[PDB]
Amino acid sequence: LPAHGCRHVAIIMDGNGRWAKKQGKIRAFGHKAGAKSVRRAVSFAANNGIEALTLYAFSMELFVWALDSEVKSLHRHNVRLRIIGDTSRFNSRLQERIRKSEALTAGNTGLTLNIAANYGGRWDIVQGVRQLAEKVQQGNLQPDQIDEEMLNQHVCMHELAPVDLVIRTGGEHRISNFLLWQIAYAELYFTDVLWPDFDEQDFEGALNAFANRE
Amino acid sequence: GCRHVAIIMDGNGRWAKKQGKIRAFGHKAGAKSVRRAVSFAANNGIEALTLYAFSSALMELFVWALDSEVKSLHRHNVRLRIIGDTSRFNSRLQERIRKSEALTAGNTGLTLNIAANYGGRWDIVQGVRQLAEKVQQGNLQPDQIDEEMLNQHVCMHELAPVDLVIRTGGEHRISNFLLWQIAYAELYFTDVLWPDFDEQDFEGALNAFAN
Repeated sequence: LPAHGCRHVAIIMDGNGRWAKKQGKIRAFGHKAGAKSVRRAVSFAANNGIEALTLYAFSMELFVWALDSEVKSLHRHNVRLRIIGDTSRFNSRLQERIRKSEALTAGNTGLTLNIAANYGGRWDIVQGVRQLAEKVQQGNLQPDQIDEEMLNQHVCMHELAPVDLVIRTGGEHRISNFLLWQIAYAELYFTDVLWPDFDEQDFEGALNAFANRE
Repeated sequence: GCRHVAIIMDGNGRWAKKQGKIRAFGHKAGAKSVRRAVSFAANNGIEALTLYAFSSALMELFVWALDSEVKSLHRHNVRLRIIGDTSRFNSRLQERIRKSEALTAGNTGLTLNIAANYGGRWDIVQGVRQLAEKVQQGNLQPDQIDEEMLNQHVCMHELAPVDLVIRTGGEHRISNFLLWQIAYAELYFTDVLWPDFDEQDFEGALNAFAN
């Protein structure tokens, strides 16, 4: 419905390290500047009527640390938080804290923010495939009954609007095993801007490219 | 060191319009461009070239094309493969494809993969069905299914991984061409219309990969 026409933007955040190196600073400084850039992106997306924003840090501690304080801020901004990726092996305490963060913001009506954690597009497809395999095994599913629509219902974020636009900052032109199944029809937008420097005008530029290309 | 290039060929219609000609003229020009790209890939050591024409007469034209060009590809040591769901094409066309693939299957020069009614999601689904058959047979447990295994059941698993995807025509989308296969490929988008895409354009894409 929004003027730019897209409902779900996914971003491959790259450039944090190079940004810090340009400044003569260690990588942790760029990762912090990157976290600030994430907050700015989240506010921009919400203020621009985007339904969902999915972020992939292209490459655990910061994640672990930032969880509590960051989640409280997202909650106060009416953002619904969801973690996508393979957390099945994360220790039980972390898995519980993640669940608590999702549970807390589950009823929020603002932006739905998906954060990739140990995520891979091929893994995503495989986990869905294993779910269908189980049905087949139980005798409840004929292999010929498996079609794209069914597999689609088992890949991450199938309940949200399809990803409309994928932005990759940092200058590389590859998906790097982020979303695969989900980006079959998405506009792909590449910018040389390093993630910490990616701001509202840069995001507006990607949305405008989408609008003019759609 | 780019071993497998995939191309979404788009721009034939727009090209013909700009030249003040009918769609057919653009397609004829587009076909010459295919000939040129195939030669460039073979001449520059590219191991595999996968072509997707972005969109009963068409089918018959495919039969005709196969009948007239396969022998030459065969003499050039090119292996021809059609990727996509050809299951519902007419029986005669399915047989012509099978015979052309069979004839050139052992060739070791360039492998040329031509998409025909292909979709990246369909490709993944067909591999999933194969694994499903094995599960319903008892020869495979759902939790034995991993990336490596699914990878062995999607199109072109026997070839070098796709290293570079080029899309001509100006659009910046994959449009359900390869998905599983391009997880790590360089994506190169050019506004150049397919009929105009030449060796300089192709080299430009290879340079993007090289960088």
